[PDB]
Amino acid sequence: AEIELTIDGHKVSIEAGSALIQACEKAGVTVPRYCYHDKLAIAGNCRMCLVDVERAPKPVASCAYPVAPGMVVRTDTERVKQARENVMEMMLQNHPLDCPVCDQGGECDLQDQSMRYGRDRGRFTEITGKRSTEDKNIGPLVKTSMNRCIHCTRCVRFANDIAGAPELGSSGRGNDMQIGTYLEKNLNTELSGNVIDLCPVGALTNKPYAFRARPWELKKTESIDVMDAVGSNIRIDSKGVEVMRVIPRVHEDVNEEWINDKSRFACDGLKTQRLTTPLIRVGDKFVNATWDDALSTIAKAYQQKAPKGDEFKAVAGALVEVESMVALKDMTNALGSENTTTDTPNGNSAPAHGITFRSNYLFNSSIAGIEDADAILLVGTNPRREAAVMNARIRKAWLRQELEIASVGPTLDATFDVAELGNTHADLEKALSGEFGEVLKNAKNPLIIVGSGITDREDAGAFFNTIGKFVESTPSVLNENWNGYNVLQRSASRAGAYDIGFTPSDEASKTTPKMVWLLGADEVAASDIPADAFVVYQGHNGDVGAQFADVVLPGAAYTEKAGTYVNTEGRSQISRAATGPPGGAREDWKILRAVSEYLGVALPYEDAYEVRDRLAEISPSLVRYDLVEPTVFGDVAVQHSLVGPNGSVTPSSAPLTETIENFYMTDSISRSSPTMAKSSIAFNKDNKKNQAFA
Amino acid sequence: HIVSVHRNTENNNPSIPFEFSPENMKRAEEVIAKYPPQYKKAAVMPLLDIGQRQLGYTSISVMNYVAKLLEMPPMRVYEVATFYTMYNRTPMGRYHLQICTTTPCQLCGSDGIMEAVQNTLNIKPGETTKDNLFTLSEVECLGACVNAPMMAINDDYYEDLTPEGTVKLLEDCKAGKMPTPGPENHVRRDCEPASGQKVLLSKEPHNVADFLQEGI
Ligand code: SF4
Ligand code: SF4
Ligand code: FES
Ligand code: FES
Repeated sequence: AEIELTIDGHKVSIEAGSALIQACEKAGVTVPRYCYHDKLAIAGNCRMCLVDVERAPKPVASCAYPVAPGMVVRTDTERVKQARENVMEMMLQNHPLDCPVCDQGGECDLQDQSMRYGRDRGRFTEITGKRSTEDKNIGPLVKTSMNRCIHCTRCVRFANDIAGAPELGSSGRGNDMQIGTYLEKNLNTELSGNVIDLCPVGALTNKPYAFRARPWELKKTESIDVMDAVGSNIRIDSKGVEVMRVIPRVHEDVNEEWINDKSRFACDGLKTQRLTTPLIRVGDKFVNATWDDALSTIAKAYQQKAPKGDEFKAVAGALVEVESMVALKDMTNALGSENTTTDTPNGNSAPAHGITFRSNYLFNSSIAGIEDADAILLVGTNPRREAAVMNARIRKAWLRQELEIASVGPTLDATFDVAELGNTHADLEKALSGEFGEVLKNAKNPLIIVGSGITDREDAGAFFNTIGKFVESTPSVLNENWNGYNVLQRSASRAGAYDIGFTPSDEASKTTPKMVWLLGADEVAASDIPADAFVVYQGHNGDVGAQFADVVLPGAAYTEKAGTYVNTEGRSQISRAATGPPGGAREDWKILRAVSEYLGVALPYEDAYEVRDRLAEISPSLVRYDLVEPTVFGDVAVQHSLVGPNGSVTPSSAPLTETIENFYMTDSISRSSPTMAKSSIAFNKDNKKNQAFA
Repeated sequence: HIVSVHRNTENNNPSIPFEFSPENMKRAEEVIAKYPPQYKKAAVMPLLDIGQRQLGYTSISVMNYVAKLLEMPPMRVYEVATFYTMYNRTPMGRYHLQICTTTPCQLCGSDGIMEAVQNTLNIKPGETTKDNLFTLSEVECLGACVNAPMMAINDDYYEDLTPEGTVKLLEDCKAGKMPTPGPENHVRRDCEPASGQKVLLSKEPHNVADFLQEGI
C-alpha cells in the first residue's frame, strides 16, 4: 500500500519498501547516480545518491535507504552539494584523461555530473601519478579500456543476474580491484552488448563502432528490430548515408531496455554485399541492367512461359515488411495463383496450426505475461537463440518467483533450471498426461510455448493436436482471463504473413512452379526451385537467393523504409526510415506495383496511404500500432484449427532437432556481417575461452 | 600491491589436475557439514585452505576443483581467493616469513628485524631465495603487538624479537630443528610484563560458585 512523504517540500506517494530514489523520480526530483539502474539490483557503491534525511545524522544513500512514512528529505542543502563534490573529486582522482580518445565522450554521465554536481577544477597533482589498469580481452564485441572503470558493478550485476554469465566478476581488493575475468575468458552471451550501454563510462565500448562517430553527429530514429519476432524497439543512429549503430529503446512489454547481439552488431551488414543495381543472368555471369530492362525481362518471361494458375510461386522470407507481402499476394492472385509460400522447410504446405484465428500462431500469454508465470513448458524451442530477450524475462521471473520450467526437445544450455524430460512426441504425451501435466493443471498462470521448428516438421499436426487437446481439456491453460497456448516465432515476417493470409492452397502445394518470385528469401535449398524455372530475387543483400536468381531487383532494408512488422504477440509496430536506400534500390511495394503494371495487371494503390488502407482491408490490427489485442475465440480456435484437422497425422520418432544451429548468421544481413562471422568463430563452445571448467 | 590477473603457465593452468587426498576429502565433507546444505558455498574459504595446504599454493586448478565441489561458478571462487591475502596464488618456499611493520612493531624495532632478514637471505619482500626455503613478505598487524617486534614462520608466531635472535632463528630453520614458538629465549611467557606478573599471583583461582547472587 502507498505511503506519503515529503521531498524538497513536495508531498509524494509510492508503495512501501520502495527506495528513496524511486520516490524522487516520481516527484520529479533529480538525484545523481552511477551504480543504480532501474533493472539491476541495488548496489550502493558510488556514494553519489547521497541525500539528507531528518531522521538520520549522516547523509544516506537514496538508492538503498527504504522509503518510510512521514520522512522528510532534502536534496538541495550544503551538505549534499559538498558530498557530491567530494565524491566526484575521489571518482576523478584516478580517472584517465582519455576524453578525446574515449568513445563515450558527449554521452558520458561522468562528464555531465562533474559539470553539474562537482568541482570546476581538481586538486590532485600528486607526483606519483594516477592508477593504471591493464586492458582485458573479453571477446570481439566489447572493447576494454579499463583505466576508465569507476567500479559501479553494473556489468557484473547484469551478466550474473539478467544474462546468466557468471564469468565476469570483481577480482582483487582495494585500489587494485579489477573488474574482469580473472583469467582470459570471453563474455559468451547473446546479450553482451547491453553491458556497453550500462557502463556510464567508456570502460566497455563497441568494437566495430570503436572510433567511427561522436553522438552529436548522429540522427536518432526510433525504429523496430528485425532479426527476431520479439519486435525489440531500437534507436538507429545514422551519420548521413551510413548507419553507425543500433541501441535499445524502452518498451516494458516487449524488450525492457535490452537487445541481443545480432540486433546490435549486424548493422555492419547493411554496408557490404548490398544490392545497388538490377542484374540479369545471361549465363554463368550476372550483368548489370536498368530497371526498365529487368522488368521487361520479367514480363517477357511471364509471356514466354505462360504459367497457368498456381505455377507462379511467391516466396517471402524473414525481414520482409507486411506491405511488400500484401502487394506480392495481390499481384500473385491477380495473375491467378494461390501459391503464396514461406521460406521455411515445409513452407510449400500451409501451417498445421492454421491461420483462421490469430490465437493459433501467436504468443497469446503476452511477453509481460511470462512475469505472471508459475509453470512453463518448452516444446521444440531454445528461447536463448529464438527471442533471447524473452529468455532473459523467463530468467527474471524464475529468480523472484516459484516457477517450474520443463522442456521437450534438444537439451539446451539454458540460463535457468529447465528439467529436461524428452526429445520426442512420445515423451511429450508422457509428460502432458503424467507429472508435469498436473503441474500445469494446478497452476494459475501456466504457459505452453511451442516453437516454429515444430511447424517446420511434417508431423506437426501430431504435436499441435496433442497440445490442443491438453489445452481444451485443462481449464488453467485456457480461461476467460488467461490463454497459455503460445507459439514462439523466430522470424519477424511470419506473424504478418499469417495475418494477411500468406499461405498456399493444397492445390498449389502439389504444383511444380514455372516462375518463382522469392522476396527476401535466402533460406531456399536449391531443391525447392526447379532448374527450368524463371526466378526473381528481391532483396537488399546478396547471400543465397540472389545467386540462384535469373533476375535480381535491389530493394530496401529495414533501416531504409517505414514498414509494418508484426511480432510474436500480434503487436503491429511501425518502423521509421533512417536513410534512403543505396544506389538504384527502391521500396519493395513500389517494385511490385511497377512490375504489376509491366505484367498484365495493376494494383489499385499508388502511394503509402492507399497501402495503409489496403492493410486495413486485409486485417485492421495492422494499423492499431503497438496495441496487443485480446481475443474472444480461444476455445473456438483450439477446437477448429489445432485439434480437428490434425488427427490423421501420425507421429514420427525422429528426435526434435535444434532450429537455429547458429544464433549468429541467421539471415542475409547477419550472414553478410563480418562481425557476426568473427562472433561465430569465437563464441563457439569448442573454444577454451567460452567454457569455464567448473 | 595486490595481483588480480592470472596468466597461464606450464605449472599453473587449468589443465593441471587436482584432487583432494582421501584424508582431505573426509575433512572437506566434515567442513561442508558445518553449514546449511544449500549454502555449501560458505565452505569455499576453508576448502581452499585445505587445498593450499595439500599443494603448497592456491593454484587455479584448486579454485576450479573447489568450484566443482560446491556447484558454484569458478569466478565466485577466484574473487574469494583474490580478496583474502592468505591465499598464496604464486608458488612459495618451505618457510613463509611474515614480518609486521605496523606502528607498534616499528616503535619496538621491526626495521632492525627486516634489515637482518634481508641481509641474511639477500632478499626483498615479495621475493624468494634460490633455496626455495624463505619467502619474505611484510604484513600488517598479526595480533601480537604486546610481544613486539614479532614475526611468523609458516603459521607459528615468534615474538619479542632481536636482530641477533632472528638471524640465528633463520639459521636453525635453514638446517635442523626450529625453536618452539612464543617470546624469544623465554624472556617472557605470554602477555605478562617481562619484569614479571603484577596481578594474578595466587596458586588456586577464585571459584565464581563462591560469589553467586542471592537468586539462581
Ligand atoms: S569515460 Fe567519460 S569522463 Fe572518462 S575519459 Fe571517457 S568521456 Fe571522459
Ligand atoms: S567495467 Fe564499466 S560497467 Fe563495469 S563496473 Fe567498471 S565502469 Fe561500471
Ligand atoms: S546510486 Fe546510490 S550509491 Fe550509487
Ligand atoms: S603492530 Fe606488529 S603485531 Fe600488531
